[PDB]
Amino acid sequence: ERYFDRVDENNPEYLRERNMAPDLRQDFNMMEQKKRVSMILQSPAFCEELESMIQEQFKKGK
Amino acid sequence: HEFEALMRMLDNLGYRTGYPYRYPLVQEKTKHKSEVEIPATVT
Amino acid sequence: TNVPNVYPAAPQGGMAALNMSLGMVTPVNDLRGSDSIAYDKGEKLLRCKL
Amino acid sequence: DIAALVVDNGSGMCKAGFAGDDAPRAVFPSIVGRPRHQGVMVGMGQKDSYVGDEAQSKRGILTLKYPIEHGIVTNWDDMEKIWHHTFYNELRVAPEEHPVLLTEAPLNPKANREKMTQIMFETFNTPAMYVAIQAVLSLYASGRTTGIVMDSGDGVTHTVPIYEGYALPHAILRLDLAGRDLTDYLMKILTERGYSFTTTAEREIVRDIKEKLCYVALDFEQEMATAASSSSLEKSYELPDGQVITIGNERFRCPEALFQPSFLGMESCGIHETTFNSIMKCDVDIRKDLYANTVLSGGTTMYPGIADRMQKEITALAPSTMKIKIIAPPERKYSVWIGGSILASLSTFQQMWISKQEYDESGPSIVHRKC
Ligand SMILES: Nc1ncnc2c1ncn2[C@@H]1O[C@H](COP(=O)(O)OP(=O)(O)O)[C@@H](O)[C@H]1O
Repeated sequence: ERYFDRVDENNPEYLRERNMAPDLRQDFNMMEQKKRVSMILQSPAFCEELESMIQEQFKKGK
Repeated sequence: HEFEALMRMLDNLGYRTGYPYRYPLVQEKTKHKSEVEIPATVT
Repeated sequence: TNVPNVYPAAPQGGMAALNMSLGMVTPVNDLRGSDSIAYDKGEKLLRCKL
Repeated sequence: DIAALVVDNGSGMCKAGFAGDDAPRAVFPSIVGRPRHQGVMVGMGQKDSYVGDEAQSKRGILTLKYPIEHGIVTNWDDMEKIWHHTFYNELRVAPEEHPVLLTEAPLNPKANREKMTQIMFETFNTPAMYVAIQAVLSLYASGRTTGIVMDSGDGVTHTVPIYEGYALPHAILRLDLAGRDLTDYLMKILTERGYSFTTTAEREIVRDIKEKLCYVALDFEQEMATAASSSSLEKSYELPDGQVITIGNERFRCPEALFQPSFLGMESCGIHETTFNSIMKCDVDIRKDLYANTVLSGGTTMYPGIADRMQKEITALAPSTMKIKIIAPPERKYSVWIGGSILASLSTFQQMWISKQEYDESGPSIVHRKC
């Protein structure tokens, strides 16, 4: 009995599994396979450049 | 090796010299090996 | 149609004027632009200083 | 651990997620549906209006309308409904506890930003909210700070060049040629095959057809010759009622309106010509980098073969000595949100947030002071 093992209405964040489009099913898996947001933050050389660029663009204007 | 650099100095400003360089020189933009950069789709 | 300008030279100071003309033609810091990401700030600073 | 929220809005798609996450938590169309048929069944579930993913399920009994067209909102109440559904039903988080990050088109009227800020502070009691440019965030998601970016959504197409983190306001080019107009053109050219679609649900069906069975031709005349002289370029779509249609010749005809707007009769030029003109408006010294870094963004640029045709058309107008390359990330649909997820995560960005208390003495114009 898999059907007794779990219930669709017990967990809403398991209920999200049923109502997915197939291309939406790939987009999440591929995008957390890539981990781009983790890559940008973990890599320093681009990171402090972005840091200081935002800070000193605030410094003179906007 | 000392003459080539002097003569390239002379060519840079506009002295239209006809001296043939034995060693050709190219300036190119530097290459990246950060993991952020994505390769281009085509050549 | 016009070559980059050359500053007139002293009889004993020709190559100083040569260097200053070349430096006004070619900037010593050309990494600014798309190559800023290629090198980190600490190494780019040393390259500029040297 | 209070984390910021990133909410990306575009005409036809709303995404939302916590800052610092790889994936947005909620993705759903920006649709509002109201019942059209006489509802007679006492005691079962009826509602005044359906919104979001639930509204798309019941397309048969609903009239579906979009609150945003061409990047400009038409009815603000529907926008409030979508924002409330995003904050409460999708993420189940209080809007007044976490800061929220918002995006918009670069060129837009004055009143949009002010009304958006007023609604976001007054209705939801947001302690801090910031407005950012979509295309700039897409370039940050690509991870290069320089280059010219092309973001083409379902509302409007725009190319902006960004040099050293600054987007030049004079060189920004905007063209009102989007995917919804392509859907309308595809419906008009499917009329002549014998299949007729008129209602809004049929427009969504046509949009799904366009997403599944469209591609960009490398040579337009040669592909017309091949499609006329052979039946190889024919695919069959299977309708939700069981009927089967043959898309046939039209597959490369609908996206080609992106390059030649003379099919739609628009006065403006093509998208590649728009990108080329935007590059021409910039300074000469940076043009090399503008030809060296070009990324594609938006769901409209997911047509197969868009990169090769774009590169060829840019190379045709470019000087012979220039080098042309086109960057197309596979996740170009959700790049903008990813950029937002970068921008809220920085340690220098906490001072960039708009203060709730400062808005009290400033007012709705405060964003024009700070952004
Ligand atoms: N897989 C796909 N292939 C081709 N076109 C697509 C695909 N997915 C979406 N589109 C087109 O892109 C549009 C959605 O663009 P979107 O990225 O949502 O714009 P925005 O987010 O700026 O509103 C849709 O109208 C659709 O026509």
